[PDB]
Amino acid sequence: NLCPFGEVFNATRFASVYAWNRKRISNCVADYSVLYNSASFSTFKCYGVSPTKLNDLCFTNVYADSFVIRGDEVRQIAPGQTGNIADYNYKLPDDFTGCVIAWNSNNLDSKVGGNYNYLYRLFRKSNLKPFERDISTEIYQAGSTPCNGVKGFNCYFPLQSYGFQPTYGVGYQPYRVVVLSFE
Amino acid sequence: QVQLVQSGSELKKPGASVKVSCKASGYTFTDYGMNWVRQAPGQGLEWMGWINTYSGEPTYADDFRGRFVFSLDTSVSTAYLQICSLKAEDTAVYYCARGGNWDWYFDVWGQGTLVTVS
Amino acid sequence: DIQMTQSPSSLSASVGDRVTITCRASQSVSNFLHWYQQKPGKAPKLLIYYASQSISGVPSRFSGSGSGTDFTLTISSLQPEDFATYYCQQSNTWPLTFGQGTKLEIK
Ligand SMILES: *[C@@H]1O[C@H](CO)[C@@H](O[C@@H]2O[C@H](CO)[C@@H](O[C@@H]3O[C@H](CO)[C@@H](O)[C@H](O)[C@@H]3O)[C@H](O)[C@H]2NC(C)=O)[C@H](O)[C@H]1NC(C)=O
Repeated sequence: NLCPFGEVFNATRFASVYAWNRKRISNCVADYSVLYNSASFSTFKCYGVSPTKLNDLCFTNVYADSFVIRGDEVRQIAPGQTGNIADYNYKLPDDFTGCVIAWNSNNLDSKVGGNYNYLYRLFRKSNLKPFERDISTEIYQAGSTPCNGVKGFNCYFPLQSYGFQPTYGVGYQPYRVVVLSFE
Repeated sequence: QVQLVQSGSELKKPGASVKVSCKASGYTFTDYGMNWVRQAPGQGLEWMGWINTYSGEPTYADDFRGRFVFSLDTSVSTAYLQICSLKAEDTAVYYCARGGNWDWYFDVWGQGTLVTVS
Repeated sequence: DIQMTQSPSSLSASVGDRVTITCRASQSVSNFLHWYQQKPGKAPKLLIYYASQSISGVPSRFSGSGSGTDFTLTISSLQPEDFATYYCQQSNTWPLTFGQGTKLEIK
């Protein structure tokens, strides 16, 4: 009789951007009061609906996607903005109806040396369309002669590691985005 | 050896402020966190919140929000805890437990500070 | 807040047998459920972590299995000197929550 905003906000392992974990929250009382009224976040930016008046609208299907991106790529998670995270990772559709909640978390996700587990796709031969998780790791060929199976000259493995340190600037730190797409 | 010595069997009046020690050695102290669990005699372990061993931020568990604080004096390989304003319902052991940032499974090793109170 | 109930409370066993102790999480802990043991007057010890994989350096008489909200480790060869207050743990949602414990006893 209350929607799971505990299984998706207070969690231990926010996924990596390439495999953004999406949960279907449905048939329950959602209280978007706790979320907006918490100052832990740092980019509530709600495109479509209005952050303030949000507890009343009966959203038909709430799909909380959740990932970890660079500390400066919070922009690429905004309807329209395009680049590495948008085109070759997670794309917020041109007409996104919902909010892009996000904390720049260092303590939890940054290791002195590098938590190399939060990953990100770079070289990708397909700008991902709205809400797509290209979990594949195909050795990307770019120059000419197909490598196929081997990494080397003019052949780069896509999924590159972020590697986050507790020293890195507030734009290179790990950022945990939880875009709350509504109907 | 990778073992976490702990402070001796404490005992204090209901209202003192005391500080158990978890001095580490053997691993890179910075690498993992420093969870702190407690266990009342007739009950079970309860996590109480860690401290990022490069900053010292005490992100306590949602229950032990108040009088407990974790004081990290790094470069000495120490991760002290400091219960404050002790009550008569805290007559429990308080363990150290190296549980990292990416793992969060403890290997709960703390010899156990027998914090009796009366 | 994850209400982790492990059952049965106190289940006796006899030497050399095979005993199963189960653990049920109120919400989903999907595959983060570690397993500890604690002989009295001791700091517990990890036994199974992520509910399937085994810790290196454990006497591998027991290993665990499960997923979702149903988890267990079954002692494939018990020996008397255990009587260990076994503990669940999850690692999915803060706060990490343990289980009260399935104390073992010989007849
Ligand atoms: C995730 O956990 C958060 C963070 O703890 C929960 O939000 C609320 O957080 C505050 C502390 O940050 C806690 O409030 C408590 O309220 C009770 C009742 O007034 C009070 O006795 C305590 O001293 C404390 O102030 C509490 O952990 C929690 N609120 C609750 C449940 O009472 C949040 O519920 C969780 N999920 C979300 C939406 O992120």
